[PDB]
Amino acid sequence: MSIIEMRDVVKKYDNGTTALRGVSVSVQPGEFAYIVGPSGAGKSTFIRSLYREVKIDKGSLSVAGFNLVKIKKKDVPLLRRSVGVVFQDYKLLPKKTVYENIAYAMEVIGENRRNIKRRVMEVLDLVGLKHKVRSFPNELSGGEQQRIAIARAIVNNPKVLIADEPTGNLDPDNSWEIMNLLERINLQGTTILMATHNSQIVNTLRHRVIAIENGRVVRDESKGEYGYDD
Ligand SMILES: Nc1ncnc2c1ncn2[C@@H]1O[C@H](COP(=O)(O)OP(=O)(O)O)[C@@H](O)[C@H]1O
Repeated sequence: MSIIEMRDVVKKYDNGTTALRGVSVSVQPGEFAYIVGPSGAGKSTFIRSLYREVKIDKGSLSVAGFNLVKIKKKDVPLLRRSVGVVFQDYKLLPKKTVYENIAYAMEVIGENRRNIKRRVMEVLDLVGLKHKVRSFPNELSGGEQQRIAIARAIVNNPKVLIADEPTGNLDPDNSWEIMNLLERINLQGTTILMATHNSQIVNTLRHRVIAIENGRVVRDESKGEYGYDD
């Protein structure tokens, strides 16, 4: 049974722009999917519908178990606990150390403080930054900051992880390091949806590719090629 089920979804913004124009996508638990397509296609609108920042107008949508057509306002935080998000402009808390940043991601969802030390150190092992446990974000490279943003996003073991252009401002070597981390997270079972314009990553680290244009899925292929010139 699917962890994300989108059927005939429509989203039209108030200025009349139909950003999702009948979108159907079914993602099984543990899948890794790239979301690709030209600027303005609807990738961000698609991503943001998955954590209920965007409300759909028509269609059905279930994410991480939750029916997003029916979900009550007060329960959106429960959906958010199950959906880790690496914002394209993810900003760490500048006056918190790496440890405090990751720990806060647990405290803020109500986790027991008793669970924090073990989990934070486990995720620092995962991302390979145990030695930066006391660093502040400004002391880290861009690639290190992104790895800590990913650590924050997965700290509560969400069912789904969404990453909006996680390598978009990283050089090739750092981009591959972020991809190695996301791949290891996926092998642990976490479902990953990643919006991206990096054809080399998509064409080399082959996964499912969902291409969106003008609000429509135009291609949905296993181990897919990138398919665009930009
Ligand atoms: N907040 C908004 N209000 C109105 N129109 C929007 C808004 N966000 C996006 N759009 C429009 O919806 C379409 C899809 O945008 P977006 O989802 O950001 O695409 P992408 O992420 O692929 O660049 C575009 O025509 C865009 O201008």
